[PDB]
Amino acid sequence: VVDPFSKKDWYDVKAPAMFNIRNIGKTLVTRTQGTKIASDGLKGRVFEVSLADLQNDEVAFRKFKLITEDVQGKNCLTNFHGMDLTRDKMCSMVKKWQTMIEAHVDVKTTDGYLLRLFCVGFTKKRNNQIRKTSYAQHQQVRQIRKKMMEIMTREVQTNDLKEVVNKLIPDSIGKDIEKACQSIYPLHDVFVRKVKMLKKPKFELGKLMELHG
Amino acid sequence: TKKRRNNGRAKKGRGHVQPIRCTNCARCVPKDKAIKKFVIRNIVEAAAVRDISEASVFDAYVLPKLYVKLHYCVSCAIHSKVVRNRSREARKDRTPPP
Amino acid sequence: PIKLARVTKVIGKTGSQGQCTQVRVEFMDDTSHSTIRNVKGPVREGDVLTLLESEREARRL
Amino acid sequence: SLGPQVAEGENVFGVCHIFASFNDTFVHVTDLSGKETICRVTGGMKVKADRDESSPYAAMLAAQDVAQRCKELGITALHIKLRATGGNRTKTPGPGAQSALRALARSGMKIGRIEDVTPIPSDSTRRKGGRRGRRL
RNA sequence: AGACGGACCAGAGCGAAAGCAUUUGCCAAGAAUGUUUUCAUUAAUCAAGAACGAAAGUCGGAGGUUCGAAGACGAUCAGAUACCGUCGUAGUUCCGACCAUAAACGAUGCCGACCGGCGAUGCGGCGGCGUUAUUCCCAUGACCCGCCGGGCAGCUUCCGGG
RNA sequence: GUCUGGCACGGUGAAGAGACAUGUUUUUUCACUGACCCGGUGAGGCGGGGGGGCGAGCCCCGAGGGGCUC
Ligand SMILES: [Mg+2]
Ligand SMILES: [Mg+2]
Ligand SMILES: [Mg+2]
Ligand SMILES: [Mg+2]
Ligand SMILES: [Mg+2]
Ligand SMILES: [Mg+2]
Ligand SMILES: [Mg+2]
Ligand SMILES: [Mg+2]
Repeated sequence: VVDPFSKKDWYDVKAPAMFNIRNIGKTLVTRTQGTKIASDGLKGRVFEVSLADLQNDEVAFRKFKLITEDVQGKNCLTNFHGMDLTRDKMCSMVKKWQTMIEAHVDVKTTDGYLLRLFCVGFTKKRNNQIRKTSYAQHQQVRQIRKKMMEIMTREVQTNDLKEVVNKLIPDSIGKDIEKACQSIYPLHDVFVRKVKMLKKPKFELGKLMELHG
Repeated sequence: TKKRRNNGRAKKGRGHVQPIRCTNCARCVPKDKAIKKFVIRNIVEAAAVRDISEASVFDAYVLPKLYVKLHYCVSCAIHSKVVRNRSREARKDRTPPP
Repeated sequence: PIKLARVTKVIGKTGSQGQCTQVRVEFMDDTSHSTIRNVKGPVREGDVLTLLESEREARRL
Repeated sequence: SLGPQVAEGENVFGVCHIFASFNDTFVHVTDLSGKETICRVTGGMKVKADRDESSPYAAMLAAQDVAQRCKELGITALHIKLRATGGNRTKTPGPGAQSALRALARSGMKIGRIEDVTPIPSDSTRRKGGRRGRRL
């Protein structure tokens, strides 16, 4: 019997232009036999990859998703699909004798991209503190959740996804949410977690290339 | 004969509490019984550390940990040799060891 | 993949009867690499073994 | 021409997808996407009896076989992704994870980015056993 | 598609008890504190009688992932119509009516006074050096230091009992 | 009576793959409508187009025009 790998082809994947390192690892496809074309069976893969290896000056505990959408000449040009945090870190933040806050939202950016955002924060222990606990009351928490949703909506209903990702990479959304709420409680540890993308418009090829150029 | 004053469970002023399930036993016990334990172990365990870090690709690669919460039965615990019986006066210490 | 190793120090007996013993060794070809193994018979510090399974990484028995 | 980008330093990434547990152990090399597979291997395909499937020995043999079939294609580096049974079970790794991983390194596969992946359900369905569990 | 609401979860809170945990919005109740407001003994406990009452269970509809009394098999066993493993019915889920039991335990009736200390924790009110806060100095927590009320508990003793 | 295979009524075009033997027809799939069939109506405003303009958003933009989406 013939080994089933001899009839395959190594292609390359290519990232957008918002990222410094645009050249990542490779993938492989089968050749064209009647129907079941390579480019079609190749369209839709999702390359989970960290962020340090795209920039090499940035944090390591984040992940981007980077679906592929089009192909031309053995190079698969991708688009944004999602964001995600890393678990070792998340479980590390969740500690005890303190309080944890969460929030979420849905918003539609300037284009037809609809996406669902998530946020998280932990209360703080002042450096002279003794009472061991650092809990909150339920009311002032409602303010903070409310304050999260305002800030995200304000930032996101203004821009179309080139600006937005350039905020996400050095996440300024949460650094500002920190700054706002420190007159209620401090919230030393804050992040944007997950940026799943619920709906997307059609494929406009001219939009993609000028983004990827 | 009350062997304990707490009755073995840190309720003190509720009426009812939720249950959990032993991680080994699989039985249904409250959350105030059911010994707790927390694991912050590494992933490679002190033996293959040198081998990896020399066969890596990065530069010294801080090498994450692994986090778990554990629940045990009272029965399954003593058999696991976590805790042990005590004498009368020493039952009254709420301190863990170093 | 037959190998050699000298002994460094003896840790303790083991087994159901106290017949096997725990030791620590270096492979006589590289000095940094090291393992711990179970042996049978009277074994003293200063010895040399003929290992076949070059790696087991045994533990308390 | 398997990864014909010949520079002798352009390392070729894959992922390994170790699923360890009791009674079994799997080693499933794939590409960056997890859609295309390269020599999935187990512990039951090597040993004879059924009560020694989940031993570190059978794990070590599997990786040696996988590494062989992997270096025959130009795949040099890997990312590791570890898994336990999860769901509503132990959700701690089994006694084949340590042994397999170490046998890849010492065979030579230039690894980076070892991480865990496991379900961790929030408060999912009722576990088997029946309120007193197995009373052996 | 239907269930469940992890870690944060504590000898922490609420409720007459049973019991109560994702977000938001709505509806109507309540304790404690604060009070130089008001009525003026209107109260405590209670046969008969009346509301509520875990799980199982019964009745009529909708639904039926997971688990699983019955039930069938494979093993261990001198034997096992059990402990173990695989399947799997009633039920477990919601809507509307029945029943009124539990180690329903603080195994400790309700009301009221009196009787020793200590450090904490949760709510409200009163104050004080200082730090941050925020955006230029204030009223918000956060701590720092005390006080007062009525709460869930805790350590110590020749109070005194047994 | 009923299930099923074949010939005729049976037309247009495009992709994929064959047996012989070095093109033949065959075929699986996609689409079309003009035979055929179905429903509705007192056979009552279908499609393109710009003479439309009450307006909007996308381009050039003499800010006046016309191009696109409606
Ligand atoms: Mg009770
Ligand atoms: Mg009565
Ligand atoms: Mg009931
Ligand atoms: Mg019922
Ligand atoms: Mg019924
Ligand atoms: Mg079953
Ligand atoms: Mg009774
Ligand atoms: Mg009684």
